This record gives sequence, C-alpha cells and structure tokens, in this order.
Amino acid sequence: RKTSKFMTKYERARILGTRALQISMNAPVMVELEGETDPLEIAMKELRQRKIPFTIRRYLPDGSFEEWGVDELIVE
Amino acid sequence: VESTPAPFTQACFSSPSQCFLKAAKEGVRDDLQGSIDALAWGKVPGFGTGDQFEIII
Amino acid sequence: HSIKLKHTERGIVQKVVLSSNDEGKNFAAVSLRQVRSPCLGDKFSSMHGQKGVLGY
Amino acid sequence: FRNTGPVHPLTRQPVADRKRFGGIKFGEMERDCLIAHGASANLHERLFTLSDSSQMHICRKCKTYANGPYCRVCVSSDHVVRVYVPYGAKLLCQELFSMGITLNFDTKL
Amino acid sequence: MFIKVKLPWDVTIPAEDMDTGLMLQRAIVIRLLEAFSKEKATKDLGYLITPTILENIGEGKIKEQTGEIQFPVVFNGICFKMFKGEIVHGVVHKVHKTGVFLKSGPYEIIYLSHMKMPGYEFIPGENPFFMNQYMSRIQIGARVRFVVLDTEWREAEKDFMALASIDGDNLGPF
Amino acid sequence: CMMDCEAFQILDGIKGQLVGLSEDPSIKIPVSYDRALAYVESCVHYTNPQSVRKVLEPLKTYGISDGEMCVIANASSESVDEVLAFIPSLKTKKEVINQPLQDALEELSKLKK
Amino acid sequence: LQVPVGTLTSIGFSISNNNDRDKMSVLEVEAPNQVTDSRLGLPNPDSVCRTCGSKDRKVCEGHFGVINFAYSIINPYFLKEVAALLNKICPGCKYICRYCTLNTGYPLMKFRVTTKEVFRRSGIVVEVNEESLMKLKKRGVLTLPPDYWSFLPQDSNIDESCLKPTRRIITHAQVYALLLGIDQRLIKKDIPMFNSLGLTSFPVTPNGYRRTRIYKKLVGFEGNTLELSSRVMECMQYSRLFSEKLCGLRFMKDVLLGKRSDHTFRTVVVGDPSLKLNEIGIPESIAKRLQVSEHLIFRSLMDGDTVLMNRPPSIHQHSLIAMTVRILPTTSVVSLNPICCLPFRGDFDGDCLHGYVPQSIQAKVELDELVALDKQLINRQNGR
Amino acid sequence: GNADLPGTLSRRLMFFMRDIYAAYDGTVRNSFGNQLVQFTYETDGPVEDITGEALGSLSACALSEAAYSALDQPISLLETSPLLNLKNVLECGSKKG
DNA sequence: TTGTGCTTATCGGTAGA
RNA sequence: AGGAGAGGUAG
DNA sequence: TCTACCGATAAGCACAACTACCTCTCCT
Ligand SMILES: [Mg+2]
Ligand SMILES: [Zn+2]
Ligand SMILES: [Zn+2]
Ligand SMILES: [Zn+2]
Repeated sequence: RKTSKFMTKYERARILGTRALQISMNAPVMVELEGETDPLEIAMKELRQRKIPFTIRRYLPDGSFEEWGVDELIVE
Repeated sequence: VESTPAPFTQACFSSPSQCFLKAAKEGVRDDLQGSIDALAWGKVPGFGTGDQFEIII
Repeated sequence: HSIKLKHTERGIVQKVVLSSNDEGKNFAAVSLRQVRSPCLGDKFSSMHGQKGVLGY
Repeated sequence: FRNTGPVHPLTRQPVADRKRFGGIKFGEMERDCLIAHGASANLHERLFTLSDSSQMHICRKCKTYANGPYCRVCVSSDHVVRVYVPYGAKLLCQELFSMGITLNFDTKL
Repeated sequence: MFIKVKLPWDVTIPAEDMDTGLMLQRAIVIRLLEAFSKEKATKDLGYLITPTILENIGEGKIKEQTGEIQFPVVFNGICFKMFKGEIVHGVVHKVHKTGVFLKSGPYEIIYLSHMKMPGYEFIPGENPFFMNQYMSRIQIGARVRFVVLDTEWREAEKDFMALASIDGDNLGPF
Repeated sequence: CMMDCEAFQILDGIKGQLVGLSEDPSIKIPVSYDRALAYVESCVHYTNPQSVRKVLEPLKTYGISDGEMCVIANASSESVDEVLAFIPSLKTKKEVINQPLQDALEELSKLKK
Repeated sequence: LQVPVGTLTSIGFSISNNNDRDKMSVLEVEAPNQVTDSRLGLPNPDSVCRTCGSKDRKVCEGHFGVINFAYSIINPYFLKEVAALLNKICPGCKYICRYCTLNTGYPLMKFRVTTKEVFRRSGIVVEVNEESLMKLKKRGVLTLPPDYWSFLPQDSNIDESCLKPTRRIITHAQVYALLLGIDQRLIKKDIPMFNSLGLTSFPVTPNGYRRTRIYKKLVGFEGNTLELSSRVMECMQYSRLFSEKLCGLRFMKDVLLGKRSDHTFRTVVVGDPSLKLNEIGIPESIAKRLQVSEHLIFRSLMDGDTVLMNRPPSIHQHSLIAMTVRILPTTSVVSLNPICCLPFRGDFDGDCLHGYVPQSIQAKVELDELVALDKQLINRQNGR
Repeated sequence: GNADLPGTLSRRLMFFMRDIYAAYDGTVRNSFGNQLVQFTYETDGPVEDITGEALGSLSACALSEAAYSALDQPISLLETSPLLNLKNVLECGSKKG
C-alpha cells in the first residue's frame, strides 16, 4: 500500500536483466515462444504476458518494506 | 549539524589524511550510506537500481 | 637481451648504422621506413587556419 | 584498444601505455553521468568487475582483518566470511594501517 | 548424545531447472540432498544422514552470478556427539604390532595405543596376534565395548579420530 | 533421542524409499549409506511403543540428567558393580537405592527376550 | 578451505595500539638486515613465500611485520591531547601548592608542542609565560629558583641540550610520571582512546606494497627516546595519504575515484550521414579483435551489439549514449551520424570517442533500456 | 585561464547533490540519514511518475552544462563574466565577510 | 606569487568581589 | 621495469 | 582597588589553484 502501483523503468530493466540472465543459463521458459533465439526477446515476451514468477520488495526510507508482484503491477 | 558521520566522503573531498586522523581520534562509525562510499567498496548506490530487491517467492 | 617490435611498430629496414664512442660503448641504429597514404582518419590543414579531417 | 593486458605493479589496473594494450580511464564525470542515468550494473562492472578485483577475509567474531584465512588476534575459528572489495580498498587499508589507523569491519552476512 | 538439533542452511539452487510450480517441492529436496552430500563432514557436530523432518523454508534470494538463487531452510536431522565418558561398542578389522584398529562404523577410524589395555606380550606364533593373556580372545568381527576420550580432527578430511581405552570394566566381547 | 530402536525404524523408511524411483539426475554419495548399514547392526530392539516409554519412566520418577541416560542405555550393564565403575558421576551418592536399580535391571531384562 | 561470502558495512575507525599491531603482524623479527625477509611479500629476492604458496603476485597478499621498541614511546597523535591537559593540571599538585598561589613567587607554566623550531623534534616543551617573568624581574628576581624543576624525575635519556634554564624538553618517561595520580575520568574525557597511549611497536610496509631506509635505521634503537620519536614522526609522514605526484588527494583520485577498465577502444570519429542515428560504425579490423562474453568463451564483436559511447570530458549526462554496432569496411576509424554531434558537443576535427563494451548480459539489458538514444529524446535540462 | 573554474565548480556541486534522490513516498530525501530535503517535488507538472530518478544529480549536471557552455570574457572592468556571476551566486557561505 | 580558511599570539577592555 | 623535465591534441 | 574571559588585529601554516590523451628525453 501507499505506492504508485506503477512499474518504474529501473525496476523493469532490472527484471528484464535478471530474466535474461536466467534464460541464458538454459532455464525453461514459462511462456511459449516461437521463432525466438535471443533471451532478451523471450524475457520481454514474458513481461508482456506477465507470467514472470518474480516479486518486488520496495524498501521504504523509514525502514519498512512492501511486498509486490510483477502480475499486480502494470507496465506502461 | 545533521549528526551524520561520513569520514570516507569527506576524505575523498579534500584533505584525506587530516579527515582520517580526526575520524580515528573521535572514533566515529562509517555506515557507508553514501553512493561514492558504496561504489568505492564494490556496492551499488541504490538510487535508481538497488533500492528494491527481487524474491522468487 | 634482444629488442622486439611493439604492437604498433612495423616497417621495412632501410639502413643499419654501427658506431662507438671513445669510452668503448657500441651503438646500433636501425631505421624502418613505410609509406603513409592518406587514410580516412588523417587530418589536413590549410594556410588560413582551416582544420579538418577526411570525411569520405 | 584492449581486451587483456599487463597491470600496473602498484595497483591491479590496466597500464596507460597504448602500445602495451592500455585501457581507457573511467573518470569521475562519467561515473556521475552514469549515476544520473541510473545504471548501476554498468557502473559496478566498470569499477569492480573489469577494474581491479580482489577479495578480503574478515573474521566474524572479532572485527579485524585476517590473512585459508586465520586471525592471530583470536583463536582458530571456523566462522570467517569473505567480502568482494576492489584492490584499491585493500591498498587504502594497508596505507591506513601503516600510518597508524586500524579499521573494524562488521559484515552483514 | 544423539539429540536431533536444528541446523539452518543456505543451499543454493542453479537456474538449470526452475519450473513446475505444482511440483516445486521435488526440486527443493533434491537440492537439499546435494547440500550436505558435498560436505559430508563436520568439525564438532558429528554426522547427518537423512532430512527426515523439514520445519520451514525461507524467501528465495537471487544473487547475480552464473544464475544462482539461494534458499534458507531450517530442519532437524540425526546427529551424534562423542561426549567424554561414554561406553560404546566397536568391531575389530585388523591386528598389528602398533595401533590396533577398531571400527565403530566407517564414519571414523579408531586407533588403540599401548597404554590403554593391560600389559601383555605379542603372540607371534600364529597369523593374527592374540591378547589371551588375561583369559579373553579378541578377533575380527567380535563386538568389544570401550570408553571414549577426547576426539581430534583434521584440516581437509576432518576425520573424527579418537583413542580406544579398555581401562574400564566389562572388557572384551560379550 | 534415537539410540537403538527408533533409529532403526526410520532407516527402514529410506531403504523402502530407495527401491522406489531409484534413478537420480544428480550425483549420489556412497559413503553415507554405508555408515547406516555398518553401524545399526550392533544392538536392535523388538518393539517401539513399550521400549521408548519404559526408558523414559525413570526420568519422571527418579532424578537423572539427559546425558546420563544415553550412556547407560547404550552400555546396557548387566549388574550393579558396573554402573558404579563406568561413569564417575555416580561416585559417593545416596539419592537412589541400589535395589530399585536392580528392579529396573530385571525390567530391562524382560524386554529383551 | 572454503569460506562463506557476505556484504561489507559499518566501517569503524580507531587509532592502532600495541595489541592489534602485534596481533596483525606475522613473523615479526627484529633483525636490521631482515627488512626484506622471505616471509613478507613475494617481491623479496627468493620468489618463495613462507606463509602462502607459490604464485605470480596474484594470489598472495602483503604480509605485515612490526618491530619492537626497548622503551615506551608516546603516541604522536595524542601529543596535543597530553600537552593541553598538562597546561591545565598543576605539575606538582595534580588538581584542577607552590605552583598555584601567586604569592609563592612561582610563575605559571605553559605546555606546548614545537614543530622543527629548536631541535627538529616534535615533542612536549614546557614554557614559562614571559609576561610573568617581567613581573618577577621588576620585583628584583633575576633568575629562577633552584628548586623550580623539582617535579621532573631524573631521566637517563636526557642529553646535552643547554638551550636555556627556562625551557626544558620533557622526556617520554617523564610524561608517564606526570600522568600518574590524575583521575582516570579526567584523562578519559580528554583522550577517548586510552589503550593507545603507549606505542611500543611500529609496523613496516609489505614488500608487495612499496621509507625503507628509515625503517631499517629504526631496528637498532638505544639511548635517548626523543630521537626515536622524531624518526617515527618523520617515517609516518612518508605515507601516500599525506600531502607533499601520486600522493594525498591525487592518490585517492587515481586509485579509488578514477579507475581503468578492460574491453575499451579509442579511435578518431568521422561523419557518415548514411548511417542511422542510433547506430555506430565499428571497423572490421578492430571488431574482429575485440572479444565479448556471451554464454553458450569469447566471440568477436558483430552487428546488434550495444556499446557505451562517451566523449571526454562529460559535461552533461547526455554524453553517454548507447548505440548499436554496425560493421563497416572502413578501418582505423569510427563513423557517426552528423546529427548526433549535438549531444556529444563535438565536431569532426580530431575528436576521439572512446567506447565501453559491456560484458555482462544484465549490463547490456540495462544499457539499451535507460542509456539508449530513443530513451534520451527529451532533454532533462530544459525539457525540449 | 579560467578553464579550471567550471570543472572545480561542477565537482564541488556534484559532491553536494550526488546523495539527493527521490523516495517511494513521493518525498525528496538525502542518502545520508534519509534527511528530508523537500516534502513534495516543486515541478510544474506534467508527469509525476519519476520515483527512482536521481533529481539532485540531474540538477547538478544541468548546472555543470550551463557553466561549461558559458563565456569567460570579462564584459567590463566593473561587470563580471557570466560564469563568474554563477560562481559567486552558487557560493553563499564563503562571502560571509 | 596569491586567495582564502585556520590556529597561536599580543593589546587593551570593562565587570564584579 | 619505475619516476622527474619539456613539447603537443580534443572540448 | 587586582583578576577572569573577550573583542578585533599580526603571523605562521595549510590546500588549492580543470578533464581526457600523446610523444620524447633524462635519471634512478
Ligand atoms: Mg573538435
Ligand atoms: Zn578472529
Ligand atoms: Zn604470502
Ligand atoms: Zn594547583
């Protein structure tokens, strides 16, 4: 709660990088990709299909944190 | 005035020897809160990337 | 020991000069020559202060 | 241009000589611009990974520096953690110890 | 002292197999088996065989190198501590002139020195040396009880070597 | 707490589980299984319910520490002169009469047929 | 063996004492000719390390050694803290007495530290106020009383100085004598680090780090301790952190602030309107030699890869632009679109653009999502 | 001459404004002790989606660009250069005497 | 050489006991 | 292999 | 009527006087 409920560019880039690193290490893809040979393309496809099993923990400056998920947040 | 000790950043600004000597005499504790302090010790600054964390579940 | 050419050193041997001083120390001089055709990155200047590099 | 080459005798950094496969200095202004852009992985790689990379061993019980690792201030302990810090940090610690300043490190893991 | 004490771990799982959320628990236990199998040793705790009871799991922490993710899991298991003043049994493997071997399981090696048993003369008239001077025959395969002493350890193997003493009563096989 | 009886019962579980889906995609270690078969064959009890309850009864009726129970149960002395000579903690004590200890020795003698 | 990994935080600062100095040093011999020992560092003329294994100055760290002193030496960093405390507390009363009442004829004393003014030694030299001396002069007193210096115990370390009867150099042994009897609460209030008062040892630099002559001369110490203290003070000033080219702030800038990285190329740039704005021309001769890290281990640069272009100096954040690599038949030169010169604030007259090739996959992923040309279309300065 | 002034001013301004960043709550906080610099960003619109952007770094870079892209010519004997005026304005604590 | 900060050192100073 | 003195290029 | 710290002035004593690069020539 008390959040913008919008995925920032930095968080999106970090998620894409982590997913690309995971896929580049021969990891199964949750989404079905046809004619895709680049891990970045598969990561972007998964992000567009919001099927990534990732959770975002936003650290508030006061010391507390709020748990979110990539499916709950929206991408502009 | 803010009661925030940053010996490493002050030393990197100017006069590192005097700043380090004063910090050693006072026995202050550096929490590495600054971005440059984190970068010098191989840590992310945390402004754009690194402020949040990723958890599988 | 021997002296080897570096990464960006090349050319064709032109002359070898051997000489020594009165103290007895021997000196060896080897000269390498090469043709420098105008490349794309070369810079040319005019007689009135015009400065520029080769574009195409 | 440079891919791999000799390092400076003092600090484990690429030499400035061009003929010896020298590297490009990553100045303060470039670091500030990259901070403004918000890219940390590139900044972390350019300052730690591709730059001088080393390891330092810190005793978990006593907040001292131990040279496997072994601390002479305390007894032989099986709880010693390893941190990844640039070689410049180790050089600074050595200089501070030479001038008469002892640093205490409290690792979080 | 076979007290089943808890022991947390930070076993990491590679990104080679990260799928099947309905069967994700199968991948967790397999990684846990490979965690203590790689070590298979201890300094002052003992040994562990199987993860019978799993208490709880933790949040998956992702570390950015070679695609590795960590999992903090706390569970209880079988442990054995060789406390001082314990009478345990063991089987003999071979008989030599010095350092009589005693095998109380393949988990450790036990050596019997000269100043542990009663004084006797080594019988060289047969193949294996006997200790029947005090009306007791000891051979390979017979279980003999003895008291344990302070155990030692190594640096790489970290074997829990100890000394066998028969100074107590009820010596020999039973 | 597993001394002789309940330790053997759970070892049969992993052996009954080994026959099911014996293949493993990872690398197994063979010295862990050898430590279970070559160490549990020293002393074996018959039944779990009446054996684990009887050994804990003196913990409630008499005063004995946790470390003292393990050494006595594993040693399984057959007389009263051995318990006073093995452990040095029982020297010069009058908290428990030897006759109840002898009755417990007979009680431990009937569990093992 | 194997050790766990962890993060670093909460760096503490303190002045080194004898305990930590002795504990940190390993194989600390006291031989004058063993400064370049075979147990400290690799660059010693044996190529063998006693503490560590054989290496190529890449797996062995610089070991430390600490010499020992026959007599105790006060810490130079606490010299002012002791000098200020001695001025307040009376030297013969140990209170906050002949040295207190003005009617006894004893003038007040001032404790101060000289800096290479009298004997080139940074020590405690007590001075009497000359204003009080003139007051005694006008009353008929010409010389100081013979029992004026009775509070200083006899010290064998004293030597022939003969400077003046009004000024005396305080022996390091006399410093401890004067500090006795003072309450520990007052001493701890002025000096936070009481355990570092005694300096009975001094460390030497590792052979792998680099002053050596001064350290060798300090092995044999005897007689007066003021000379030893001066030698220690002179040796401490040879550290790279003290200002005097690679020293002080320049050392920080060239070590921790500014660093050099691998996988970098620097060539002269020319104009090529045919190339796209977000594409950078890379010569085929250099692309085949530059190696990148791609997980299947190195492959040559090709089309589609992204590089970080920068023009020195970086006056604004828009100088860092990520462009896609486009292979061109031209060699020893890089082609850039003339329109993209405005963000770089450069022209085609000799300007050199040095790029950075990202090796990690995450670095490449974040490079074209935040530092790409299409992401920087809006100027962050004026909004245009 | 006067070439070192923009560089020194830019470095000294960066050392001050580097720690400034925007928080998730919408406030502007410093990295040292989470000191509150501004309760709400004073921008005149139009998008408030910036959360992790380093506002202080951007402002310092803009001021550095203004300083570098400025002349060093003394306009008159009395008047100062357009960069000297910026230097004097940015330094307020130095002119206390 | 300057350009400012920064720490000793001296001239008088008025107020209160 | 390492340091000091000159000259030079780009904004 | 004799002492306390307290205002302004002399005098040393410090740091600082831009980035990013390239050559040559001299020691040590
Ligand atoms: Mg130009
Ligand atoms: Zn320790
Ligand atoms: Zn070594
Ligand atoms: Zn007094």
